[PDB]
Amino acid sequence: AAQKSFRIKQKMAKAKKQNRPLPQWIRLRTNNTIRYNAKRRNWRRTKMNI
Amino acid sequence: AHAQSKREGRHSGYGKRKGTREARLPSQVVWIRRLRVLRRLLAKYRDAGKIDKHLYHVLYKES
Amino acid sequence: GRVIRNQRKGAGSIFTSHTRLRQGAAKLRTLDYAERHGYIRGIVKQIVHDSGRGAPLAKVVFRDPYKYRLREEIFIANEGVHTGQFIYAGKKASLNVGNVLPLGSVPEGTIVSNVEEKPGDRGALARASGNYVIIIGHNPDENKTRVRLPSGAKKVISSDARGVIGVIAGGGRVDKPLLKAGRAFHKYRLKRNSWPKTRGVAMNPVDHPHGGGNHQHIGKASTISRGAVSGQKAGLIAARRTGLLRGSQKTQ
Amino acid sequence: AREITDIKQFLELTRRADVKTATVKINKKLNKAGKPFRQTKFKVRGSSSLYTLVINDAGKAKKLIQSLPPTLKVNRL
Amino acid sequence: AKRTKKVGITGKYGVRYGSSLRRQVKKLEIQQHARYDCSFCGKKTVKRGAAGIWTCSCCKKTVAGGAYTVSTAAAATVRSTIRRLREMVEA
Amino acid sequence: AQRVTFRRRNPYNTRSNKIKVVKTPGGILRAQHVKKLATRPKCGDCGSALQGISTLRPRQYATVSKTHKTVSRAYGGSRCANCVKERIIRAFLIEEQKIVKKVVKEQTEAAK
RNA sequence: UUCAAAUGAGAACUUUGAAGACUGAAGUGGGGAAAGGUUCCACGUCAACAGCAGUUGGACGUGGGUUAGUCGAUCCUAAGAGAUGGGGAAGCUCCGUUUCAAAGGCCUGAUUUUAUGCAGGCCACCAUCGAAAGGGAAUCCGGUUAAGAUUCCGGAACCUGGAUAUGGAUUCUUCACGGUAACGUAACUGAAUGUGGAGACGUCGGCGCGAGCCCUGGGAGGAGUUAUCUUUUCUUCUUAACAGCUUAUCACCCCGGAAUUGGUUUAUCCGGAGAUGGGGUCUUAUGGCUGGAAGAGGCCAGCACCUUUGCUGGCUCCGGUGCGCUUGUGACGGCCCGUGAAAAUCCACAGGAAGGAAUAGUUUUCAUGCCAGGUCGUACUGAUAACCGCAGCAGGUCUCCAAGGUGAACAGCCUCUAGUUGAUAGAAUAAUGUAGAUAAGGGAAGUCGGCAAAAUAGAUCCGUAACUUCGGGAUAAGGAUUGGCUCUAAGGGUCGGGUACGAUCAACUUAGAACUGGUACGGACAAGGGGAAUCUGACUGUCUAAUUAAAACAUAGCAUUGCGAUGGUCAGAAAGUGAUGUUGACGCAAU
RNA sequence: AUGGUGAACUAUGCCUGAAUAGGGUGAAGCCAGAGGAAACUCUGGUGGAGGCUCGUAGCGGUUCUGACGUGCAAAUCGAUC
Ligand SMILES: [Zn+2]
Ligand SMILES: [Zn+2]
Repeated sequence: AAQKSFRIKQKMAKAKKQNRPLPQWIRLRTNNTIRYNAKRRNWRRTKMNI
Repeated sequence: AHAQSKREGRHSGYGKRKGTREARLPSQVVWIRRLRVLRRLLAKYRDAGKIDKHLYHVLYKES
Repeated sequence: GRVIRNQRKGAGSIFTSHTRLRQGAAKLRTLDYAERHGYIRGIVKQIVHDSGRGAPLAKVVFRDPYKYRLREEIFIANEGVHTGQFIYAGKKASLNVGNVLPLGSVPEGTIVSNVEEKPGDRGALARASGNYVIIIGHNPDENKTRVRLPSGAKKVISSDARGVIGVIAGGGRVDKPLLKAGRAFHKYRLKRNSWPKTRGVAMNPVDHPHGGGNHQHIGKASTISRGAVSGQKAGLIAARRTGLLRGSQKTQ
Repeated sequence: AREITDIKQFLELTRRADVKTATVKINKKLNKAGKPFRQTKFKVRGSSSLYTLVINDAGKAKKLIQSLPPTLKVNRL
Repeated sequence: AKRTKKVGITGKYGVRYGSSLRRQVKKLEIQQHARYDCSFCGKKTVKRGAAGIWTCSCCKKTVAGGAYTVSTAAAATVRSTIRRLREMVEA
Repeated sequence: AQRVTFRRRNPYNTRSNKIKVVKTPGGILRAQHVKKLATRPKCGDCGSALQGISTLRPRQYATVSKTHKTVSRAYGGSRCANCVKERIIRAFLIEEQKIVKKVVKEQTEAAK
């Protein structure tokens, strides 16, 4: 790596944008059950297999 | 200081010798020096006229 | 049981020939008008090594009769040919070493090599180091020619079948002890994966018919029929005799 | 990048219609053992190459500087 | 001085492989590594590469030959035989 | 003793990743990548390195002018002068012996 | 590991400073390939995680950050994969990749109806994929960021593609001159077709040259030590790509003619096929000078600056040395039943199509000048915490650079640069342990068995048996010597001969003698126990990855067997299918 | 049994690349000298061969039947090889 395809990099960018916790205001909504973001993907714990 | 002493001739005995004679100075190196020397002396003499080409040839092959 | 070595050679994945450094196929010139009505002259430019082949090759250059260009051909070098030598090929070419003549045009006792089984195949017989066929008679009726091959077999070929005069170079090769496994290794890593060879007796029964036992033995006659089938043919196949060869063979 | 030895050629180079800028560098060197002289380098920047003329004599230098064109933008060091 | 009594060139194999094998190899390897006389230039500059190929250092001519000597007895017989046959036809 | 890196992204000591250690005006050692050395052009006949011609990689012969790539004989940057001499001699002499073969054949055949 | 301070609610662990230590240039250094994917950098921050702690963090949260005509992909082809045409197969699909195919384009004219047809001539091959290590157009320096840089800034260059004009060269001997020649010149027409070369290639050995490093002298500066000694110890004194001029072995030319045979390499090859020699031509790896370029960078001094952050002056010089180290390169030598890729791409030559002279036409391979150079990648780690191993696991995982001393040495031991100082700590010193050691006298009595450990150990000199395939055995066995100091001897280079030797310069190696020491000296480190014999396998080699490294396997050698292509052995569901076979009895196959 | 997925470990072949201190022995070839009636032999040097050897990096994995054996590790650690 570091000499990548654009396809690999494109997916890495979506994973950078997915790796954030909840917006706070979503907990405040009516009929809300989402307490936390389950699909977190730290680089130690779990590899995304590209 | 140790270099100056080794230059004078110190620390060069049998006890300060852990490699072989050939390892320290190869006999092929010694040969090459010797023969280059004799070879260029003969050449300079032949050029200067202190020796003719026939004696040059004899001495070249003897060397 | 399991499929054996000789069986899966035919699938031939890792048993293909190793052909990178081979200069090409050794082929005679295509039999055409000149070579069957007169002669064509060519020049030996290079005498070159061919990997996986003890015999050297000759890069011969001829002219195309029909287009202005030089067509190059790869002959197997007869012993004695040399760079800058003219090579004459055809019906009316002189009897000299390196020349390509028809075996009808040559006389009896003539020694040739790279000789066509039938006209046009561009060389089949007497192609390896030191080998030659002898011509031992003509039948000018029905344009045939009887010849001795290096195996001892007599054969009858068309008189129009071409053959290059002389013996193929590289002779004496198998006199020298190869003398070490590494040299056999380097021999065969330019030919094919036929080396090293393990013995059936040394392996297990799944792996070979000779395999098994509390001693290393075969147990059955190693002479095995021509009508045996694949997997059962792993000894001396269709052996009409066996043992040390004594006395005159080639009985006739 | 290219050294020039002839002042005629250098003057044409100045009057070459694509040379806009130039620079004059004064240096301090010595004449083979003894005394420090004063070296001058006239550098004109064409499109592809920088042409430089080395003049060891301040007299020729002074005449040449006045002999430059007027429209050329000269940077004295 | 003479350094080996009988092994010669095959002392590079030392103690290995057996005396008969080393002897056969000796006999052939001498011829192999020898210098031969050019039929063309008359000089003694013919050395082999690549068994069956004998090049002259001067003169740059390359001859097809034997594997460990330039000419085999068979090819000698062949050139003489072919000469006799050619002369039988035209002489 | 300053130590040095590959200035490119290939880390292997290949034939095309050759490295000269070179001092710079900043006083440091730096790797300088070396292009592959050029082979001399050769004669088609003799194989020798023929003289007068420049030693360049192939696509540089396009950059360079023609006096660098040819000498002023027939077969200039293609064949050696002695090779050219041989083939001139050969041409002339064989073309004379051709005439001689013609007249010999005529004087022989017209005997009867 | 320790001390102090700061920070903080709180400090064995954070930060800074001061010490003490390590890794010790086959590194705990600096870079990268795969892989990972933001772990990079900053700010904030400690609930969880970091098997103690935690104010710290590869954690948590919020953001920033990867800039290319020249680096690479891209393109080539390798082994090989894989369409088409055709053929098989109930079919999913298989074969096969140049084939039982009517498998297309390069130019020209025609010209101002011709759009691109038509009068012609040219060619034969016939997909595509396949290598961030193979091939390959072209870039360097200095500076710059919290984090990017051969990518940005500044400066200085080059390649390709395309437009183009001026100068120059050239012509009425219309497509140049000179040279005996090798060849040279800033240019100096040239299609189809053909030929050739470059691309483009093993490995080892030594010799030679170069670069960088190492070592070193003088001098200009700075720092350190200075009870005493030390013209002293450390440190800076640099110079890119590119361009021009010049420079080399090998090779070649001319003259000339060789035996009294000469020249000549460390290595013995060469010469009447034309030596030695005298004079020249060439390649331009490489080196030198100049430009680039000293205005840069580096080291200093002085002046200042509640700040921005500077200003002003100087120096940046001249050498040497070598079986040195690393690396490149050249010419050679040795080895092979092994003779050590292709293609894209570029050039040259042959040829003589066509066109062309002065009242201006040709040259866009000479010089200068004009425009443009896309897409994707680019941060970071690269490993005992950024990869894989369930993990921040003593495991595994491709490569580059590479200092001083000792010493044969990239060994071990110590050190400079650089980087770490991390691995839960404190207090005590019971048994039993793990790891390391020492032991009187004996000495293998121990044990199945000398298992384990000890002993030997480098180098110089001496001396060396049986047996033997004459090559070995063999470091056989077995003995002596080795420090420091002061001396001695020997071993060389370049210049000089008014047609026997002097002046000057610099290395290490070897041998010996005195003297000296509580007889110590390969003083640490490093570093073979040996001998007589049997069984067995010839040897080197290979295997049961995780209980068996062997006497097993393999091997060279020996022998047998089949096969002359309508073929032998083998494959495939079939096939206009296939491996052996780019083969042919000195071969292939099977034992 | 039907149908499918795997050569990232490992086995083997191919293609393309890379890596591999310092020492010992001292083979062919060559030089000189000595001897011989000749055939040819001896001595000293040079040279630097080898699926040679001591021994690093490395590649393996002998023995301690050592450590560990609810491990650092589902095969490692150390010394000896
Ligand atoms: Zn010859
Ligand atoms: Zn030639």
